[PDB]
Amino acid sequence: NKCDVVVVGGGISGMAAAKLLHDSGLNVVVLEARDRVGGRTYTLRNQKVKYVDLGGSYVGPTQNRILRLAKELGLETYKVNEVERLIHHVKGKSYPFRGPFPPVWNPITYLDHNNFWRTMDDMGREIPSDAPWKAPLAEEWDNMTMKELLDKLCWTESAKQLATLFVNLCVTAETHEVSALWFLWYVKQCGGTTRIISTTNGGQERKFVGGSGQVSERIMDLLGDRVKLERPVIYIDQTRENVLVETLNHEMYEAKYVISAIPPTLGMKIHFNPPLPMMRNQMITRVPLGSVIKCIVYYKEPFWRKKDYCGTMIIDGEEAPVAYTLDDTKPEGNYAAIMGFILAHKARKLARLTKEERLKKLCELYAKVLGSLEALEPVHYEEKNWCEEQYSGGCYTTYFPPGILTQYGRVLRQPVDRIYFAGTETATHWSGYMEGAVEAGERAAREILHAMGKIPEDEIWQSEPESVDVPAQPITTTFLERHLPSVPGLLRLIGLTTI
Amino acid sequence: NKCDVVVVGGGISGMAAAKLLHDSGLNVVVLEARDRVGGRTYTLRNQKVKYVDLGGSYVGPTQNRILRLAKELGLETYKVNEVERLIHHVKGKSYPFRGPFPPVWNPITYLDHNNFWRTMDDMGREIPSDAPWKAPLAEEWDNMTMKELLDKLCWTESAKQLATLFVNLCVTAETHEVSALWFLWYVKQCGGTTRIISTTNGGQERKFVGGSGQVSERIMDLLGDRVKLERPVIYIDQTRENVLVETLNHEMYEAKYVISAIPPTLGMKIHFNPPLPMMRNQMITRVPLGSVIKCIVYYKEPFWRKKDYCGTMIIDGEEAPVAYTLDDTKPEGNYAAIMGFILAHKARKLARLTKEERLKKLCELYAKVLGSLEALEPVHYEEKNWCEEQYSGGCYTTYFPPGILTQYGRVLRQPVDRIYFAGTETATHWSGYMEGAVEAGERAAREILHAMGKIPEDEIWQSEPESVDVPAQPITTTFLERHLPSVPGLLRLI
Ligand SMILES: *Cc1cc2c(cc1C)N[C@]1(C(CC=O)c3ccccc3)C(=O)NC(=O)N=C1N2C[C@H](O)[C@H](O)[C@H](O)COP(=O)(O)OP(=O)(O)OC[C@H]1O[C@@H](n2cnc3c(N)ncnc32)[C@H](O)[C@@H]1O
Ligand SMILES: *Cc1cc2c(cc1C)N[C@]1([C@H](CC=O)c3ccccc3)C(=O)NC(=O)N=C1N2C[C@H](O)[C@H](O)[C@H](O)COP(=O)(O)OP(=O)(O)OC[C@H]1O[C@@H](n2cnc3c(N)ncnc32)[C@H](O)[C@@H]1O
Repeated sequence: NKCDVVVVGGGISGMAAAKLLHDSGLNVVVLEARDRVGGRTYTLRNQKVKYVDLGGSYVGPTQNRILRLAKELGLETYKVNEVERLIHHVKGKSYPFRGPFPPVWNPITYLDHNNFWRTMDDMGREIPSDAPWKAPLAEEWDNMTMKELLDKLCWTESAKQLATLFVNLCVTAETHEVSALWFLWYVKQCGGTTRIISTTNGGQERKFVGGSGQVSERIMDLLGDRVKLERPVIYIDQTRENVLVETLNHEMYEAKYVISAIPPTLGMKIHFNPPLPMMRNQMITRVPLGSVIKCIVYYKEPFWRKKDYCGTMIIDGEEAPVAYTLDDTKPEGNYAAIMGFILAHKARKLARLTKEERLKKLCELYAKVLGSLEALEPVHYEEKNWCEEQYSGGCYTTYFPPGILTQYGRVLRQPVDRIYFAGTETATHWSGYMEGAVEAGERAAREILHAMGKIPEDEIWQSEPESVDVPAQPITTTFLERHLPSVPGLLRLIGLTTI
Repeated sequence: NKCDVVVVGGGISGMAAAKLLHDSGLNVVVLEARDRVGGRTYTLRNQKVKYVDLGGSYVGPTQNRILRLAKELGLETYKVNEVERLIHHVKGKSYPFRGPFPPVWNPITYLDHNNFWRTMDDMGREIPSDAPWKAPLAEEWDNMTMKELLDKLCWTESAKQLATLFVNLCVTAETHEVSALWFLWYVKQCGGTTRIISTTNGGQERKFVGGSGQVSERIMDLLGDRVKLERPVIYIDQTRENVLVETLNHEMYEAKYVISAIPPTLGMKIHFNPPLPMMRNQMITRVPLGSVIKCIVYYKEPFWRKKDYCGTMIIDGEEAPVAYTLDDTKPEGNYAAIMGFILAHKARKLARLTKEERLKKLCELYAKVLGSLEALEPVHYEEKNWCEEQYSGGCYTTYFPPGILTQYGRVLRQPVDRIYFAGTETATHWSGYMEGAVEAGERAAREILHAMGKIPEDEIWQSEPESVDVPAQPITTTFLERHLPSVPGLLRLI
């Protein structure tokens, strides 16, 4: 019944908030809708896989808060395999490449690719991390989808195709579904294009030994019976002295403050008395999550390594169910596996098939891409379609359609009386990731510590010391990368000499 | 506890479904979240206004279902005042005009405006009312916003400003927020641009004497205590023999079937056991409602009529709070009033202000547009911001952002086990309107009757005879309107 703070949601963000509050000597309860903690992180354990992450999994340099939290809980990371060649499969044909990015040989196509990525980062520098609506051209960029932007910037189909796949992979949505301002923000708040897409030196470098679900589970161990499983919150009342929070199984909790640690749109599942202020009321109907099936196909051996492929495949084309894969083999070298994402409209399209039919499509794809008949002999298959989760709404995260971020963005973490907002969607650095969940959870907890007079305002927003275990290499450009002209820049140079 | 059908939502759609099932001899219960019925229709009474519609209000020809249902409930209509001249206010100046549409004098601009409305209607003709995702170019049009379409079609800033205002007024959303495919379907399924925007012979022809809120109130009167007020539904369990529907105040209802008669996104307020199927689970997170404040300024007399203005103003620009107005005077000539909509982003921006501040801004606009100091002396003011409503989510209706209609559209009225779907959003003719609400409620009711073996499949979808009181005239075009070239077509011809 009675406590200091009710945390709604027992994913990373809610667990991280409850831990900070508990450590500060406050009585907290966590109310969790599911029969488990972890939310968008979920580690499945059985004999055939040992363990496998079916949700969030990858951590990388600059993600210092999740790395510190997991380290403090006794967790270790290992490196995702990138020793052998990556593959870029384009127009039915595979192009092995060393290094982080697929090489472009045609000089014109090269000027267009270079300019695309450079401009994305150039535009991002204009966007404040903590207030994207404040960018000088916010309105202009928000009233445009990513599709319109790619149509404007990319002077070759090659660049447009790769940029489209990049959008699909980063935000599990179609270029036409998403605001250009929002997507440019999302990339910039992760540290830029390189940092977001890279394995070595980027968001995909590492995973946790034993799975990422251990972060939430181990916080549950520390909190004991303070975590209430199968308590979907249905009702929040702020009319009286103390906040009343009701769950679906008719339990009532009473607190001084509430942290909402759930995807913004899932706030729709709760009835509010008094009603939410107008802007939030409408915002939560405007912020859908992406669509993705995460698929892991298990083999006897990591046969791709023998052919000198690491297992990273960037796969273009409508015919392909999976647009991106990584080696999901255990750090020990066993349970050989390929992890692939079925992204956006394909998640929708292929959900109609059975498990076995999807498995068949993935193997036949991998066989073609890796030039290997062995791909046709899987030993096991696991998958999770996140579109079907009542208490997630999708994965990886919330995207903003055109128009929304400039109109409703400033509401996302604005307190509603005694309700404070966490969840990765409210982060200012790696929002959408496990990293952002920790940031938002800990910041929301500290907003409440401030409200209670226990800390100064200057301590609500805290920087994180850099991990000594996963240090970040800076993102560098070369002279030619900075100053080579765009395609229309080259055309302007041509018409100037011939005049 | 026990009944044949639970209807969730006591708006026009739920009430229409409940009346039909009740009329068939079934035991129905209506579970309504608010302390009132009507939903997006709300009629307020006091001695200053007598009665005023703060939500949905207008009906017109081809809306034969709402007209029939209202007539059966003992309601009468009256005609919205359009006797005198309409006003187009452009670049700080008023241009009065007779006839339905604002005249255009520049020859390039004329061709541009003419081509725009024609192309809209031409595109609509390839879009099936009952399945817009089956349009030949469905994905192409769905992956474009209306702003992109407008940038592509409109060669003049004049045509683009007016087309933008048209989108704003029709769907209370910005051109960049909405799917081209969806908006084109929305117009088509109201009978086309002329039908949707016209007062005489269109959607704004008439109001109900006493208010439209009586539609819901009078069906509640029929149903008596079968309607449960302040019963927000929180939980629907379909794992057992009968369906179990729980409310927030802890009541349990048990039925053979359920009708969901609420805006699709509001289905999110309900926890489902078992979970909804995937496509619906995501669909209901992707479908917001628009933003609008409806504002009514009262005056001692309808002074605009003296200047040969009807009170309808079409007002261009960012500066103006209200882009569109109608005379809201009672048919008797008293309670003189101008109704105006604060649309889309302006509803967000101006909600920051106080009621008095909004009133002042409106009066100053009307004084400018009508060219009258009398506009500065209001006797009363009523307004309702629909954006703040927990159990509506906005007004007028649900809009589809780019990508969604082709991906999720077929999900809208697909039953989930024993849950059938009503609400104006699921209609195929005048969806978004009170008309669509009746169509959908009655169709979802008949789906259940068919699932009960009471009627054949053929009878789920039923045509409506034309209203004898409000007959429709056909929509005509001239030879020149059909064959005059577009701007690029005049250019290609030169
Ligand atoms: C808000 C508004 C709506 C309409 C207009 C104006 C405003 C301010 N105007 C019109 C126009 C529509 C144009 O697209 C219009 C605009 C400009 C020029 C001409 C016309 C109007 O003039 N005519 C018209 O026909 N319709 C208008 N507007 C829309 C209609 O009002 C609307 O379509 C219908 O009222 C919708 O009916 P519905 O039955 O499908 O749905 P709703 O009314 O929302 O009822 C749902 C009820 O459900 C309750 N509820 C929600 N969650 C619940 C839970 N969980 N449990 C139980 N009950 C729940 C809710 O409380 C509602 O009562
Ligand atoms: C689903 C998924 C998520 C992530 C990835 C993959 C999948 C399949 N992958 C990650 C990447 C994100 C990229 O943008 C990524 C992809 C590709 C390459 C590199 C990276 C990943 O690999 N790393 C990573 O850091 N994050 C990934 N993904 C996102 C994370 O999973 C996600 O960001 C965090 O898990 C979010 O944490 P939270 O903010 O705490 O939010 P939830 O997990 O959703 O927890 C909410 C809990 O609330 C409960 N709930 C909901 N409603 C309730 C009510 N009414 N009452 C009580 N409780 C309620 C719900 O059950 C949750 O437990």
